[PDB]
Amino acid sequence: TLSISVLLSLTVFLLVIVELIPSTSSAVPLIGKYMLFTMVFVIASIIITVIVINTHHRSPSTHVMPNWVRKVFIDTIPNIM
Amino acid sequence: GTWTYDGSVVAINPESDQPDLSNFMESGEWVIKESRGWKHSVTYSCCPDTPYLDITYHFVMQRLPLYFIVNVIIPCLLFSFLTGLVFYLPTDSGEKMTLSISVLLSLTVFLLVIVELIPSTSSAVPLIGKYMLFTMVFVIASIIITVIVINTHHRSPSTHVMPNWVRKVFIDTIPNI
Amino acid sequence: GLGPDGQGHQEIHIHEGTFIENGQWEIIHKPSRLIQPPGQRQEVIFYLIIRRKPLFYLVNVIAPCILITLLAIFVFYLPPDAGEKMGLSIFALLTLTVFLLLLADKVPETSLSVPIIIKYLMFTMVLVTFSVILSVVVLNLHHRSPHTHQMPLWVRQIFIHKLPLYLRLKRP
Amino acid sequence: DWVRMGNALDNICFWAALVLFSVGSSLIFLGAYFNRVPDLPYAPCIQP
Amino acid sequence: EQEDHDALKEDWQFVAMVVDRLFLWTFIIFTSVGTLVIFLDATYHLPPPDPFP
Amino acid sequence: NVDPRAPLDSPSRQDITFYLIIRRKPLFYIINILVPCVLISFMVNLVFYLPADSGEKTSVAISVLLAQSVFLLLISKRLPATSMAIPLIGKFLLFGMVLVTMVVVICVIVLNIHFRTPSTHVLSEGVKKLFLETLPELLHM
Amino acid sequence: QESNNAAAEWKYVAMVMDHILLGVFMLVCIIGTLAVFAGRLIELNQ
Amino acid sequence: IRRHHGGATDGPGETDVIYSLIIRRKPLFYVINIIVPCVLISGLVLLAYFLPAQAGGQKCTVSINVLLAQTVFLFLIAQKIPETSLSVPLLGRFLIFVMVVATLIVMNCVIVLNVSQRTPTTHAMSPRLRHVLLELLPRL
Amino acid sequence: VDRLCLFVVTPVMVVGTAWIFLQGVYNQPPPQPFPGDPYSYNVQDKRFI
Ligand SMILES: *[C@@H]1O[C@H](CO)[C@@H](O[C@@H]2O[C@H](CO)[C@@H](O[C@@H]3O[C@H](CO[C@H]4O[C@H](CO)[C@@H](O)[C@H](O[C@H]5O[C@H](CO)[C@@H](O)[C@H](O)[C@@H]5O)[C@@H]4O)[C@@H](O)[C@H](O[C@H]4O[C@H](CO)[C@@H](O)[C@H](O)[C@@H]4O[C@@H]4O[C@H](CO)[C@@H](O)[C@H](O)[C@H]4NC(C)=O)[C@@H]3O)[C@H](O)[C@H]2NC(C)=O)[C@H](O)[C@H]1NC(C)=O
Ligand SMILES: *[C@@H]1O[C@H](CO)[C@@H](O[C@@H]2O[C@H](CO)[C@@H](O[C@@H]3O[C@H](CO[C@H]4O[C@H](CO)[C@@H](O)[C@H](O)[C@@H]4O)[C@@H](O)[C@H](O)[C@@H]3O)[C@H](O)[C@H]2NC(C)=O)[C@H](O)[C@H]1NC(C)=O
Repeated sequence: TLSISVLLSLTVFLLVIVELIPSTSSAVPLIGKYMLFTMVFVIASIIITVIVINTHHRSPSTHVMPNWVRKVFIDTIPNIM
Repeated sequence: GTWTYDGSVVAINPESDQPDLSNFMESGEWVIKESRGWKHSVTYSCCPDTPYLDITYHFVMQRLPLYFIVNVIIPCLLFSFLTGLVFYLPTDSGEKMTLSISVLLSLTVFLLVIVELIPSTSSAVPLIGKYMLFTMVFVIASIIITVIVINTHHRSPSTHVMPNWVRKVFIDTIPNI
Repeated sequence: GLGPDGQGHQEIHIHEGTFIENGQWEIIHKPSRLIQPPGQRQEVIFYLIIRRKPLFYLVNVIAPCILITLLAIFVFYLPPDAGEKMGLSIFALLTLTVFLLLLADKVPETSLSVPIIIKYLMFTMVLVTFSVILSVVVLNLHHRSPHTHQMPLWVRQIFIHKLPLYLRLKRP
Repeated sequence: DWVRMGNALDNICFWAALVLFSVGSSLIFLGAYFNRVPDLPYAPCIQP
Repeated sequence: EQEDHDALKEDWQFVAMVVDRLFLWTFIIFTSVGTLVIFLDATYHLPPPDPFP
Repeated sequence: NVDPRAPLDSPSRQDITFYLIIRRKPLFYIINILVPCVLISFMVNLVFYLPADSGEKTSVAISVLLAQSVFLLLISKRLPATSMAIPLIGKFLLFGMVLVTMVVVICVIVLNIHFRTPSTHVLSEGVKKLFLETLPELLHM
Repeated sequence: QESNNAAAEWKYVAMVMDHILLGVFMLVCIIGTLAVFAGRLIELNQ
Repeated sequence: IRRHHGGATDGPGETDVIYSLIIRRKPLFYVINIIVPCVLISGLVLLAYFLPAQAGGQKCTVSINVLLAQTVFLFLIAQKIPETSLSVPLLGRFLIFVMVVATLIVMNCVIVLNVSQRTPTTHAMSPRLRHVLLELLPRL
Repeated sequence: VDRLCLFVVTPVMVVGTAWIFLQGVYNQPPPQPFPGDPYSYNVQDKRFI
């Protein structure tokens, strides 16, 4: 809900920004590049959030976790801090 | 009225007491209920010899409200009806806030629609504007009350034992009132 | 003005290979008439009868509303335990309100009559509102419990025995 | 115990945010009072 | 006692499911009728065959 | 241009016509509309990967439908309402909205299946075999 | 069991509040609609 | 009546008549249609702290959707405010303050949910923070 | 069912999007301004008398 509402707000704001940004297609405006960055950033955040949520809801019904995932995330990473 | 000629030099008289409406194209938005033309002859303190004349025509127009009724009142009525409905939705659904806030969002979008239609006059609050503000405040109050009810439902007896007055009111009297 | 043959070709002349064709309107009838007086003056009236080509509104308004209505129907197929019924129904209503914002730029402001598309939009909004109301009723029924309500005998009879046989439902 | 800690954080943050919002909004709107039209030696444009 | 509570809850949930199906059917009927009427009315509105009927 | 059919004394017989064949520079629209519209539309494929127990699968699809509605509002204001053809971006929007609606319907069916119970439905042995042995084997689950 | 019953008491109180508030708000809707419109509706009728 | 000096060549002077219309806006329209709605909407954000930080709670939902509503108002407001860059309107300052506060409330809701949703299988509770939140704060 | 519908719908979405956008991209003005006229009307092709 959080990520999707952020995306919705960003799109509603793009609806206002596209009319202020000049339509001159010789080069991208700096604000346009910043908007593209923000959009791609939100999209990537949503994709990764979906991956994380799918990971969380796995169970032994999904069959055993591969040992390298345990070695990395359960053993290694929490010891690195 | 004649701009530079005065009543001692050029006199104007109305042809008939009403404007000629025989060629009037029927308006799709206003109905002319009545019209008339009055001649006026003011005199100023410099000069009793030179009255100044004008003819003032006027039209009493009443709006045909059907366009605004259909394009504003009905959606606002739907939002107002859905506003109170939230109290029938059980808290266990976990969607009362979703319902209320999404109704508020839809009402805000329709306000964005409404601002295209209603006049931006500041002389006095329009009746439609009063109704819109009423609907918005009604939605906000419903949201506040929903938050209070949700906070009541999830209250834990470990920290907040129910006081006897709340019990004797709500459990006993209210369903037997 | 007469036609090139001298016949009473009382029509708007259109150069068929030179006329700049309008993209939204199709010219169907184009007659002319001399109007006799009832200070009397005559008038020559030229009539353009033109049909709107609707493809723009079919694509951009009607089909989205059909899709939204189809989604508002499936609201009732979503199980109450999913907890997304209000989200779906109200977001459908919000999308309909956005398409109403779209159409409000297009409709005439004259109040002599209501456009059929406006009637269709209002009917669709009414449908979504009733879908919301009935979903709230269903959710109210779903969360009832002996801690809160006792089911009366008539509800038990009708809904557990009579209606399932009509709906081809069977309790396991 | 974690739930209780969360509730305590909610309770303190409510008052903090309420005070912050009330003060900020009041100070923002307060400018409307001070920036009315100034008094001037000129006569009012429309006589009483 | 918990089993009896669960039985009553299941009874209420079955009532809710039956009501949901009835609403689905009635809403399908109303939607189909209204949309069909509207589209038929819009489709029969042909241009006139005569500029001066 | 000299029109051979027009009378020599007619005003339409001759003209000089200058033509401009002009191609739109697409980069502005590609950056500002097309890439957002495509990316947001493709977001709907994640709904199938989103677990049902999250209770957010319909939210994503319906919000993407709302975003596509917003884009349709934006784009439709930029073009004349001609009936000669549907603009390419309009075709893409229509196709995307159709697919998003289909995915919403599919998600509703999936959620209806997920919350089924032996108090309300009977899971046949053939259905069990099909959806727990054959299909997951074919799909490399 | 004791804790669940004590929580269900609060749930029942919240439900009773919900019923009262539903009745009040559904009345207030039409009350406000009539209060705003009826005066001018009578004026235009008469 | 203004009289202006000529150029440095001591050219002929010039005369202007200047009338100064000092006019004052009637604020009623914007108070009803913008200011009061935005104020109440921003007040709604503070209600999030009373939503339980528990399953079925909608704290982030409320806060983010109120922020979206404020963005819709920003669209609405931006149609009225002139495009000059000499200063920031009072309404604009209030809007930006409201949006910043709303983002802070979103952050606080996220923090409170992150605190409440913890479990002994994932987090070891710090005894200092435990004592502060459960004992020192009630004693304060 | 989720994975089945993913594998069905996702390639349909991708193929339809590609089919639309490639049909758009390869739209080009004809190399001669009038179809059926071989002359370019370009400044380089001065058609001397
Ligand atoms: C941008 O827009 C502009 C306009 O806004 C476009 O310009 C048009 O370009 C097209 C394509 O070339 C032009 O169409 C051709 O025009 C010529 C000129 O015809 C005129 O002059 C002739 C003598 O000068 C005269 O005979 C012609 O009369 C003919 O046409 C009229 C009009 O309908 C009829 O009423 C008459 O009965 C008669 O047919 C006219 O005054 C034509 O010669 C040419 O005709 C050929 O092509 C047609 C189909 O394209 C066929 O139906 C014809 O039979 C004929 O066939 C062609 O004959 C050639 C000679 O042997 C042969 O080489 C060729 O292969 C063969 N083609 C075929 C398909 O069989 C045709 O009508 C149009 O007039 C232009 N309009 C203008 C200039 O205003 C421009 O193209 C656009 N640019 C783009 C899109 O990039
Ligand atoms: C498009 O709009 C046009 C006007 O905006 C329509 O034209 C109208 O068409 C109708 C149908 O024919 C006419 O009605 C007829 O009128 C004649 C003439 O009336 C005059 O003469 C009689 C005496 O003979 C007199 O009583 C009248 O007052 C008039 O002076 C009548 O003889 C017929 O019985 C009938 O009433 C309208 O008159 C005509 N109006 C105009 C301004 O031309 C046209 O039909 C419309 N087209 C479509 C397709 O709807």
